[PDB]
Parts: sequence; C-alpha cells; structure tokens
Amino acid sequence: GSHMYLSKQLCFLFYVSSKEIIKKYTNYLKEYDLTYTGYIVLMAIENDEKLNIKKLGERVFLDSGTLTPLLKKLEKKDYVVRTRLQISLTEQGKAIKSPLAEISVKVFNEFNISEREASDIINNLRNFVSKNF
Amino acid sequence: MYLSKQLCFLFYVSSKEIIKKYTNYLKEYDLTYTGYIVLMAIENDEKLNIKKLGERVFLDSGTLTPLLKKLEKKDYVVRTRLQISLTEQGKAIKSPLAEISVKVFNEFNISEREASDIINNLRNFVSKNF
Repeated sequence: GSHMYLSKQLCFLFYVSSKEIIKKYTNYLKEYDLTYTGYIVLMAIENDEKLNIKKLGERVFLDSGTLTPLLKKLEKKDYVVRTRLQISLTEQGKAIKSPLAEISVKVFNEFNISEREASDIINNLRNFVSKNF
Repeated sequence: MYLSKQLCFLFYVSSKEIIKKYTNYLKEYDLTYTGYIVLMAIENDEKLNIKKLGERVFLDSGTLTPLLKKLEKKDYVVRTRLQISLTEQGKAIKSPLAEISVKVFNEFNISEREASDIINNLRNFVSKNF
C-alpha cells in the first residue's frame, strides 16, 4: 500500500538528488580544500557568533562524533578557533565565507530548476522537517 | 540569494535525516546506505549486467564495482563472468529490506499527499537533470 510505494520513491529520489547536488558542491569546494560538511559548518557559524559544540550540532543536524574531528580540521585550516569550549570564526574564516556564499548560487544556477520549482521544493522540505524537527 | 540558500540547506537537512534513519535500521544487515539502494535495485530472480545496474542507480564502475565486491563478501550478491544477481540469502532479505524504507519515512510525520508532492518535485528535478 501507500506506505510502501511512496516510501520507496521517497528513498530513491532523495538518494539520487542528494548524491548529485553534493557532487556539484564538492566540485567547487576542491579549489578550497573543503569537504561539503565542512562547508556547511562554516556557513552555519555567523561572524559575530560564539557557539558551543552541542548547539552547533543541533543547528546543522550533526552528531558530536562527526562535528568534533571536523572542527579540529577547520581549526587546523585557521577558519575557526576554539576558546575554553566555544566555537567562532577567525578573520580568515569570516573572509573565506565571502566566496563560499557564491557556491550555493552557482550550483542552483547550474541546475535545470526554475524559481517556482525551487519555491515548491523549499515549502515542502520545510514541512518535511517542520512537522519533524 | 535566499532561494538558493534555503534550497541548499533544506536539502542538506533532509538527506542528513533520511540517512541517520537508514543507518539505524541497516546496522542489523551490516549494509551501507548505498549498498541498500543497490540491493533494492536488483529484482529477486534477476541477472543484470553491471553496466545496466549502474544505469539504474546512477553510479559509475568506479563506485559500483568495489561496492559489489563488498556485497558479495556479505553473501548478498553473486558476480559472474560481468553479471550480477542476488544470492539465496540476498533474496531472503529483500522483503525485510523493503520494509525498512516504510519504517524510515514513516518516522516522519508526513501524509500521503505531502509525500506525493515531494515525490513529484524530486522526480521532476531528477528527470530534468540526470
């Protein structure tokens, strides 16, 4: 019944779409030596902001096991600093977010997807998370 | 600017959350998510060539071949001189594997109409793009 046929379609279609969207980011991100998840973390920390790792994890839907070695790497890259712990952006981190911001726009402009189609996806995923997170 | 920001993030979060859920359920089978997709794509009594399977799941041989070797080590697929088919053990879990997807998307509070809208959005995006 519908729980089976709809979930199968949901599963496959999220698998293909996610796979392929991440591929396009990763392409742009190589030039910066950043992974996709690393990019997400940087983009999520605001410039005036100091965060603890738990709250940061809540915001980007990552576990501590994932976020912890990732922050160390970003620290090594001099993009974030940890101050006893709080996380924030370095001047280099704040600066690198200028070009990084262009990447989402670039990816979107590269896909065949209209402004109206994007709007619908936004609305529906809001809810898909909304009544869910 | 906002459009592409919201779409970047909302997609990130959706996939982050589907996978978390498939990982929970898949541990019992020692399967990665991509491996699960691959098994789901091979019908119970089917023998396919690896090129066609690659087509079904949008993977090139660079990713698919090592994955098939692993699935073979796990006694789920048989590879034959290259043709792929399910082992008897792989056929024995096709049913419980399918039921996982229902468990997963179920954990969402999502109606039939809400799921259908998402499906139509994504199917459109996929057909226009890949």
